[PDB]
Amino acid sequence: SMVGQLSEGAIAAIMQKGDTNIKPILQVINIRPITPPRYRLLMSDGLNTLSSFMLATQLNPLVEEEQLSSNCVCQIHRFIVNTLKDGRRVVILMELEVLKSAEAVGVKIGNPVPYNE
Amino acid sequence: GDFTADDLEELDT
Repeated sequence: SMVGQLSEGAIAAIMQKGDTNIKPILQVINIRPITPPRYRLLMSDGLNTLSSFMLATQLNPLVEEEQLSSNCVCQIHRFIVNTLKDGRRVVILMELEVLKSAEAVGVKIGNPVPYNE
Repeated sequence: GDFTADDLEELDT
């Protein structure tokens, strides 16, 4: 199945269990610039979506040159979770690989629901 | 979803 390609449950593992050494495969649902530009990502593991992913600045060329885009599938290789002053937690993506382009995937996979943030 | 004005200041670092 297409959702079988994703690391179902990885978002819960990051948020609830504090798993930091997993290398989950996730789908980009949306990329939003925020304000040197920074990018917030809505990401999916096939079961849940999380709105609080942020791209490390060193990864901005992946967005700028349009290889990281809505519907692409990527594997996260390094990330850090940080807590903001108001209690919101942000997952900062430091290293990732784009495994399949948006054009090669072509759709949002499955029907993930928002994780409780 | 989007970050509040306060969050935006902290994320810059």
